[PDB]
Amino acid sequence: KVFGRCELAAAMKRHGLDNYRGYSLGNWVCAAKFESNFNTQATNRNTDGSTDYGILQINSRWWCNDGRTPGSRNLCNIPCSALLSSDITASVNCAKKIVSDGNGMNAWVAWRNRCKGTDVQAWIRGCRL
Amino acid sequence: DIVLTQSPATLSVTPGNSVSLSCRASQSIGNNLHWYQQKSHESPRLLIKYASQSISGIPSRFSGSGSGTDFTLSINSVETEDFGMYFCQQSNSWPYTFGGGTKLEITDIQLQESGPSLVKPSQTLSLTCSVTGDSITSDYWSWIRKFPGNRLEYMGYVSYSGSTYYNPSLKSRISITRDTSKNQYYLDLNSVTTEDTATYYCANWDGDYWGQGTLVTVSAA
Repeated sequence: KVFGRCELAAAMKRHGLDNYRGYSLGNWVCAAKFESNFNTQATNRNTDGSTDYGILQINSRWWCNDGRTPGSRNLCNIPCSALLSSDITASVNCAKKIVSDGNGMNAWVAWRNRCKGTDVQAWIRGCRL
Repeated sequence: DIVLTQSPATLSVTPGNSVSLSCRASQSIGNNLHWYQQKSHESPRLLIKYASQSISGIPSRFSGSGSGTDFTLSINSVETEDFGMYFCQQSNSWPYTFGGGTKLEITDIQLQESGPSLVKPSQTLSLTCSVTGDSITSDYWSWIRKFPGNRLEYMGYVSYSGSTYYNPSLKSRISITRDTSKNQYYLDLNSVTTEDTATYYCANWDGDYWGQGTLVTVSAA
């Protein structure tokens, strides 16, 4: 599923990400964009044999099990295909867990480079919430 | 801290009836509200997560709804097994917090706590949680305690990076550490007072797995 910016904004708000653990909603919308480009089904394989899954491009070395990745840790306790669904549910739940560690959103390379420090609230301007 | 007002305080009911329990929050918390059932000191059991999402192995009849600041646990057609306390918990903001409880009167991986059960005032309480079935490097780990008047308190957790979150009411008396090569994690609570008498539970961050709990008394004798 490919999302509109405003359609994702509202979904993420429905899924409790406005102001989750100190992060406002534009943070998640911006990251989704630069990670996956609003596509729930994006997959990207890495040099080290791990893959990133879904709208938030969540990595199989740490967060989920794909049965392909060497020393996988499965911190989110979820198979990586759950992260692919048209529903954003699994992806949000797992991103909530990721962000509850001290690193917070610095886990996402794209977010560090594109969103962090910018006027992220821009990403929710326009939509009825 | 986000404060969660649960109501009604107690509720009596005939099997077959439907019920609704209410949780209201002092500030907007999105969908970040979870429900537990606890039968007179046993580990709480997670029933609904994130306001309305099902939990695998939990009976159909339990459902939830709401958002923002109004939340409802529904028991469509009550069974006798459904007796006990019910608690809401937020995870939107640190510290995590628990509602005051609603009494309902009807008409693989294991965790184990070890430590003392009697401690002198002013001493350090040390607890161990031994994990079985997976690596402690494969999750986040929490400590929670239940006070004698039913009150529940989230004490803290340690997360993959080794970073830790502690409840500010413990004012720096608390410490949480891991020993990877033993598959253990630890609670240290300095300078105990009679206030600290409670049942202590270890749990993973998900709230899926809980130890059995262990009673610790702080007593002048």
